[PDB]
Order: sequence, then C-alpha cells, then structure tokens
Amino acid sequence: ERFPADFVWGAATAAYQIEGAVREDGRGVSIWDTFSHTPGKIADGTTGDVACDSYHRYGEDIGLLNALGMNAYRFSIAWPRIVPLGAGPINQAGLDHYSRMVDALLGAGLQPFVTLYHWDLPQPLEDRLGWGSRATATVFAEYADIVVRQLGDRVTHWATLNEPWCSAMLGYYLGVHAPGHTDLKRGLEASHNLLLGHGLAVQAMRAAAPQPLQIGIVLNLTPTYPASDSPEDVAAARRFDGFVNRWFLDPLAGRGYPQDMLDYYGAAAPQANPEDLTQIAAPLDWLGVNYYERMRAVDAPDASLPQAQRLDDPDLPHTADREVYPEGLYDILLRLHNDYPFRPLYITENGCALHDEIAEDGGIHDGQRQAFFEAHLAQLQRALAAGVPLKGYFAWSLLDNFEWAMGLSMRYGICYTNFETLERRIKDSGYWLRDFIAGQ
Repeated sequence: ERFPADFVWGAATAAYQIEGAVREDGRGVSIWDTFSHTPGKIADGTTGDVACDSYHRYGEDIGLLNALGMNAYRFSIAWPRIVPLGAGPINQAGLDHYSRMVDALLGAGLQPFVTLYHWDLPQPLEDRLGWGSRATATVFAEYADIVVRQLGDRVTHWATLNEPWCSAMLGYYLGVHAPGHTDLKRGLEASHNLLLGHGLAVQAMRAAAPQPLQIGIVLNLTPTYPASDSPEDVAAARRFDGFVNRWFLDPLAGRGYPQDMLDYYGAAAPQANPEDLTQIAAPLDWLGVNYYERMRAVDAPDASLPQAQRLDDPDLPHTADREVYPEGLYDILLRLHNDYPFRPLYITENGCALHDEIAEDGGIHDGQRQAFFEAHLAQLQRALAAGVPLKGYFAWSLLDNFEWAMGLSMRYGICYTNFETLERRIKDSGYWLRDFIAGQ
C-alpha cells in the first residue's frame, strides 16, 4: 500500500489548453489558433483565446498545486511564444515569462516537468507542410536547444513530444485535430518527422544543457485485447496494437518500424533511410506513459484502417467520454518492463472527464473520479510489486480546460474551472488525492 518516499506526485496541463493570452507578449499564431477559429471544428464554438487565463493566473495554479500537496507540475512551453515564426529569431519576452514561472514553481517546492511540444505548431511551419516536411524536424531541434539553454539550469526533466500518434493521426489522417488534414500518407509521413524531430532534439538538448538532463518522450498507449481467439480478431488486435503502440515504441527502441505494419501500409509507409532510424533511437532517460483506456478489438474489414472496431462492454463503468479499465494500466506497464528497454517510467497522464457541476454546498461531488484514481493507483502498486521501475504519477488535469475538439465542454480537472469568472475550486476527488498523498 505504500509508494516510494521519493515518488513524484503531480498534475498536468498543456499550454494551449490553459494559457489564453493568445496575442500577448509577441506570441505567434499556432495551428490550434487557426483550427479553433475555423467554423465547425470545435464542438461547442469555443477557442483557446482565454481558456483558463493561466498566462496571467499561473500563481493561482501554483496555489492549487500547493493546496493539493503535490511535488511536481507537468506543463508545456508554447513554441509560438518562443519562436513566433517557427523558424526565426527568438522572442526573449516569451522565454522570460517561463523563466519567472519556473522560479515561482521552484519557490513553492514544485519540480517542473516540461513538455516542449504539446501540439501547438507555429502556423508558418504548417504553411510549409508542417510535420509533412523534414525541415520542421530540424527547426524543432533548434527550438529545443534555445529553451534548454535558458531553463536547463533549473529544469532537469524534459519531454520532447506529447502523444505523437495524436499529432500525426488525428491531425493529418483523421482530420479531427489541427491542422485537420485527411490523408493517410501524410499522417504516416508526419509520424516519421515527429520521431525524427524528437531524435534531433534529444541530441541538441544534451549539447546545449548547462547540466545533465533527464530527457524522455510521452506516448499514449492503449493495451489491446482480441474480442475472441479467432484468427480474424487476434489479427485485428495485432493491427490496432501496431497502429497505436508499436509504430512508436519499436523505432524508439532501436527496432525499426514494425514489419507487419510496413506490410499493411504498403506504399503509404514513409521512406525511412537507416540514418533517420539511428537518430530516432537516441538514448532516453525515461519514458512517459499516458493511460486512459483499453481497446477490445473485433475484425472490421469494411471499416477504415486499421480495420478494427471497439467492442463496448456495457457492464464496465463509463465516464463522459471513455470506458474505464484500470487493469489495462498494469498490463501495459508489465509489457513495457518486460519487452522494451525504457526505464524508469512515469505515468504522465491519467484522468477522466465527467459532467461535473457545483452542488448547493459549493463543492463538486465527483465520486466517479475519486473511484477512477483509487482503482488506477491500486494497479500501480501491483506493477511496483512486480518490479516495474515506476517513479511518478501525474493526474490529467490540474484544472478543467480547453479539451481540443471538444472545447470547454469536457471537464477533466481535479479542480473545477468557472470559465466565465476564471475561479478555480478543488473537486472532492482533488481532496481525496491530497489526503492520499499526505498519507504517503
């Protein structure tokens, strides 16, 4: 029942989801500014123009982290504030802002865990094909160099990318995220250039750092299970597992792209010369796992690639947007520990969305979210007992925020955000986490 004494306990956010202040202090335009201002792309007509106003109110966010007794904060730096043209001169005012914020976090006893790329690509780079162009990978590494030079005296733990599968597949193939393209070949090309950017950035950061850094990447991983043992359903599960998980894990581990997926994608697969694969496999100091859900797969030959459909289980709990399956967290961690070389591991996101409301008493009675945390934390204890080298846990999210294509309508916070007044309030599940952590 006890976690290690030095375990990292945090909450996580991303810059475009919380900051607002989209035109302040020289910030450039990102693909998400363009996309959210495009009619019909966001479910509720909202944008990130204001969001939680955390560019101005980060002190309130620090107050919440302190009230919860956390010891770390995972947040992202907005590339458009640092290099507004994507490739070009730096904006010193952007770096100064994050320097102050880091000092405020350290002054409060909170370790910063910084994500460099959490989806807010500068629009000028997208005008030159975005992640469809190798040049974007090069200039991403330049941005990483710039930020580490100025903040790496104080921040040791850095992640290059958050969820490249989403950036590539939701942004360039399925069209539901920015920039909103709908082309498989472009999505797979983007996946390669994201991984190449990661590898180039790791090398650049190590050369630029004023002290040794602990560099990782953050992947969303979905444990996949066949709905039956038929050859068709087992193959569907392998395809889905390749599509989401192995496509990214294998090249990072020095194993190339998985051959079964290369065969399946055929001519749409990217051209990956061996020089690139060597860069992609740059050694990492940790891996971040974002865990939300499993996939129970059935063969779906008429469906779109990867021709696998989810088989809902109505007997399991559901949140506002997902099925709850805590045991999948144990399964995926054991798989990583046994089958892949990455260690140590952090859970860089885990959380749930509910239709939260303020009750008459003023609290938010989010019992399902409390139960969600309790069940997932129990699975971490099981993983630790099996020898998995897990070093921390970050709840998604510190506060309700702009949840991408769902807008302000999907509340994932442990703190409730009133989007009209910008007041934050701790939900009951946040008080449960506070008290659980204090007991550790």
